[PDB]
Amino acid sequence: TAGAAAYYVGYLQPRTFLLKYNENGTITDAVDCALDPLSETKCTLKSFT
Amino acid sequence: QCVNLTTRTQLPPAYTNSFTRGVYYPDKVFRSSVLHSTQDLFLPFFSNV
Amino acid sequence: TESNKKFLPFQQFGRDIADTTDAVRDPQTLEILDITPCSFGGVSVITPG
Ligand SMILES: *[C@@H]1O[C@H](CO)[C@@H](O)[C@H](O)[C@H]1NC(C)=O
Repeated sequence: TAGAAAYYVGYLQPRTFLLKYNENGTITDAVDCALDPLSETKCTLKSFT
Repeated sequence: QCVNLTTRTQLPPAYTNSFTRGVYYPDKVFRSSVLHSTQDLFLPFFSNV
Repeated sequence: TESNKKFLPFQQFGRDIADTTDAVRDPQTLEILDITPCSFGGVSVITPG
């Protein structure tokens, strides 16, 4: 017997993201280009606003 | 010495919305570069995990 | 020159916008070195006829 436990699983896909590096070299924010029209617009301009 | 005790009755798995998870680092340092497009295998945001 | 950049344990180099290398870490000593270009500029000759 092994008591109780749980875990989550997801499967990866080939995507192109846009990453924001903090002043301390940390990936604080990311944008996925194929999620929705707004995100793809953000990717095309190469800006988060 | 393994012993056979496993049970395999069906169970309806649960789902959830994986959001902003599954982004990892590059090899080198990018400093304060607000953007850097990168194409790779990731976990799309707001997916059924 | 000596520099204060928070390099991760697996991070070695630091890249500029134009792909040029800027910051490195000496293999012998883990101190972070910042590379800068040697001074240069234009020369303009003011001449009467
Ligand atoms: C980098 O780390 C220092 C450590 O004190 C912190 O004060 C600073 O705010 C960090 N930089 C950013 C942009 O958060």
